[PDB]
Amino acid sequence: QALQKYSTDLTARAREGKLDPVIGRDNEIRRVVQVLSRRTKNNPVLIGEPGVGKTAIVEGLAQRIVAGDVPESLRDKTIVALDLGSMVAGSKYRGEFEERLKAVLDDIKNSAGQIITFIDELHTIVGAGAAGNMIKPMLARGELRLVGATTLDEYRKHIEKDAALERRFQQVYVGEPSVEDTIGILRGLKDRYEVHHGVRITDSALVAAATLSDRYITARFLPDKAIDLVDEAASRLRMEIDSRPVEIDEVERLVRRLEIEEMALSKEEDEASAERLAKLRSELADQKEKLAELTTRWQNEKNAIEIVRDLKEQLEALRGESERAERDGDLAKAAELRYGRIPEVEKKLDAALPQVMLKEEVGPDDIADVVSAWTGIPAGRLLEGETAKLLRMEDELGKRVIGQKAAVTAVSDAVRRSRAGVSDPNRPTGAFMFLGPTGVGKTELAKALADFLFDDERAMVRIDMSEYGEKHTVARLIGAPPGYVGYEAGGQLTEAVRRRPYTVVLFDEIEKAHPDVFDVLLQVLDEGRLTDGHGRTVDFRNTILILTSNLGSGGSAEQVLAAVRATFKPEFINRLDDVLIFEGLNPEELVRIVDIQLAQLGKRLAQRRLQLQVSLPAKRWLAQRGFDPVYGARPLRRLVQQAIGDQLAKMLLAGQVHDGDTVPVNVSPDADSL
Amino acid sequence: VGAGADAGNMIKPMLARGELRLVGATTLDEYRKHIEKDAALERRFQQVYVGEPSVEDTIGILRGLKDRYEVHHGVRITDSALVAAATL
Ligand SMILES: Nc1ncnc2c1ncn2[C@@H]1O[C@H](COP(=O)(O)OP(=O)(O)OP(O)(O)=S)[C@@H](O)[C@H]1O
Ligand SMILES: Nc1ncnc2c1ncn2[C@@H]1O[C@H](COP(=O)(O)OP(=O)(O)OP(O)(O)=S)[C@@H](O)[C@H]1O
Repeated sequence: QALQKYSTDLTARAREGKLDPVIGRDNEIRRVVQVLSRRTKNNPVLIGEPGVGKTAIVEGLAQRIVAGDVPESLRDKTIVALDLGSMVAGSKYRGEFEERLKAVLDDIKNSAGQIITFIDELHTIVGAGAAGNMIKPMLARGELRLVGATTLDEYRKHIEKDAALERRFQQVYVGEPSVEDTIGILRGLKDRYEVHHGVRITDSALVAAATLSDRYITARFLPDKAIDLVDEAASRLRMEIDSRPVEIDEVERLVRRLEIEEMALSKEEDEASAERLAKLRSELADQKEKLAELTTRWQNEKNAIEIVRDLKEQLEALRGESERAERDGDLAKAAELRYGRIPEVEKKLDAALPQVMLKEEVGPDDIADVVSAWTGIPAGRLLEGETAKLLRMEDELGKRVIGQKAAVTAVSDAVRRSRAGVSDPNRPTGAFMFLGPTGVGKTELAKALADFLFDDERAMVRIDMSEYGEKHTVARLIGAPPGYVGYEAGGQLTEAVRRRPYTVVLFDEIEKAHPDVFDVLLQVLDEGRLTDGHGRTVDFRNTILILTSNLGSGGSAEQVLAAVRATFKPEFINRLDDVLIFEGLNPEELVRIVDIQLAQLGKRLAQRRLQLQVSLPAKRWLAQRGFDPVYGARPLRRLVQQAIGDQLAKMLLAGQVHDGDTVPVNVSPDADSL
Repeated sequence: VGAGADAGNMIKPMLARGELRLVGATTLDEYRKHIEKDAALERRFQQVYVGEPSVEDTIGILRGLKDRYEVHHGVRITDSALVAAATL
C-alpha cells in the first residue's frame, strides 16, 4: 500500500494516453531493455546534457510496454516513479523516514519481477538522511531495477564521489539529435499543439523552426530549443486571431497615451512648455493619420473574406439542388444548375477567391519573428520599409561623417550583404580595420554606424587597447582561470556579448597593445568564437568588429602598408576584410564640417532658448583660418570654441544676453564681433 | 537555489509540465552567478531582456507619475522641471 501511497504509477497514466508521442530513439530503448532484462547489474542510468531527452525515453518504454512491443520478460510490469520529496515530509521523528523507505523496499520485494522502479533526478538519493544508503544491500542481490536519469555533470559531482555506488550502475549515453531527427520529432508532435491551441501549423514552419534555432540559440539543445519557437508562435497567432492584431494594438495605445499627456500638458502657464507642446500635437496627428490608414486596410480584407465565404455557401446550395434535380428527374433544372447556376457562382467565388495579414496559420516567418524577439538578432524578410533605409544608408551616414566614401561604401555593403541572407554564416558579420592620419574620422564613423542600428550612441561595447600593455592584462577581457580571486565576475568583453549578441565592438588604437592580445583575435576572427575562463563559448557570428590605429601617418600608401606588414602578423592581416585607408581633409571639405559644428553648438545652447545667427563671411573665415594639414579637424573645433564661446560667456554672465535671445555674429578685420 | 540545509528541486517536476505558472525577476549579474551554475534548472525558464529606456521616454514616465507625488507632498511640480530632472 505504501507504493500507491507515496509513489505514482506510470503505466497507469500511459493507459489513459496522457503521455506524448516518442518518435525516434529506438536504439536507446533497445539498449535500455537489453540492459534491464539482464541477470546482474540490471540498473540503467541515463546520462546526457539537459534537454536532449532523458525522461522521454522512459515514457517511450512505458508506452512500448502498455502497447505490447517488448521482449518476453517485460509484460505487464507497471513501472513506478518514486518521489522522495513526498516521502520525507512531516516525518519529524527519529524512526519514520527510514521506516517508510523500508516499507517501500519490502513492498517492492514482494512482487518478484513485475515492478520496475524508476527514479528521475537520481542524484537526489546521495543524501536525504538528516540514510539514503539502504540501496547497497538490495543492489548487492540484483533485487531492484531502478532506472534513473541525471544530467552529465551532476553524475561526477554527486555519484562518482561515492565510487562504491557507481560500480552498481550501467551508464547509457544520450547524444543530442541532429536537424533531420529534430524535424522528424517536430512532425510527430505538431498535432498536440495544433489541438491545444486553435490554429493550423504548416510544414515549412516546422523546417525553419529547426534550421534556425540551431544557428541562433547557441545555449540549449535541439528537442526543446526547437519546440519552444513553435509553441510561442502558436500562442502569438491565437492572441492575434483574438482581439485586434499586433501593429495596430501598439499604435492605438501610443495614440491614446499621447492624447492623455497632451490633455494635461496644454494647461501649462509657461513659455518653455509652450514649445514642447508644439511637437506633441504634431506627432499625435502624424500618428492618427497612420492609425487611420492602417485601420481601413485590416477592416477591408475582413469584409472580403466574408464575401468569399458567402459565395462558397451559395455554390454549395446549388450543388445540393442539382442533386435534387437528378433525384427528381427535372431536366429543365438539371443542367440549368449543373452548367448554369453552379459554375456561375463558382466563377464568382473564384473571382473573389484570391482575397497578406493574419491569414490563419503559422508561416515560415512567424518563427523568424519569434527568434528575432529572442536574442535581439533580427532575421526577417526586409519588410518593405527597412529596405529603403538600407538603400539610403550611405547618404544617411553622410550626415555625421564627411568624405571617405571609399569607407562608407565598404561599411554599408557589409550590412546589406548579411540582410539579404548571402554572407558566410561562420565568420563575424564584418571585421575590418581603419588606419590613416589623425583627426580624420576613423573613430567618428564607428560611432555613426553604431547609432544607425540602435539609435543610442552608448549601446556599443567599447574597449580601449591603450591599456593592455602586457600579457597578464589579457585576463581582463576573458575572466580569470578557475579558482582565483576574481572568478565570480567573468570577463569584460565576453560578458557584454553573451548578452544581447548584436552589438558593435570597437578596438581603439590597436597597435598600442601587447602582441599577445592580438593572439586571441586570431580565433575571434575567421571563426566567430572564443572560450572565457569558465569554459563557456560565446559566439561573434553576428557582431561587427571595428579596429582603428595610426600606423605610419606619413606614407602615401606603401609606407603605411610596410608598417602594417612589419607590426602585424600575415596570418592576422589575412583574416580581415578590406583594410580601408582614409584620405585627409581638403580646404573645400571644411565648410561642411564648420556648419555641422555650429549646428552642434546651437543645439547645445538650445536648452536655454539662445539660438545664434551666423553670417556667410563668418563661416568662410572660420573655415579658412583653422585648416593646417597635420591635425585634421580638431583645430577647427578649438578655434570655434576660443573665438565664439568665450566672448559669448563673457557677454552672457554680465547680463545683457538674457534668455530668449538671438545674437548675430559678423566679421571684423581679424576677429569677429557679436 | 537555497532553503536546503534537496530544496527548490521538488519543483523541477511541476515546472517542466507548466502546471504552476512562474514569474520572476533577478538582476542581470546574479543570474549567471546563482542559476546558470545549474543548467538543469535554467532550461525550464524563458528569458525576457529588459533594456533601459532613454530620456525621451523617461520624460513620459515622469509626466505620468507626477500626480502620485503631488498628493503626497502638498506641493505642485512643473513640467519644465520634470524635463530637467531627466535631461540633467
Ligand atoms: N524522442 C523524442 N520524442 C518526442 N518528444 C521528445 C523526444 N525527445 C525529446 N522530446 C521532447 O523534448 C522535451 C525533452 O524534455 P525532457 O527530456 O523532459 O528534459 P530532460 O531530458 O529530462 O532533461 P533534464 O535532465 O530532466 S532537465 C520534452 O518536451 C519532450 O516531449
Ligand atoms: N570626417 C569627420 N567628419 C566629422 N567630424 C569629424 C571628422 N573628422 C574629425 N571630426 C571631428 O573630430 C572629432 C573626432 O575625431 P576623430 O578623427 O574621430 O579622432 P580619431 O578618428 O580617433 O583620430 P585619432 O588618430 O585616433 S586622434 C569630433 O569632434 C568630430 O566632430
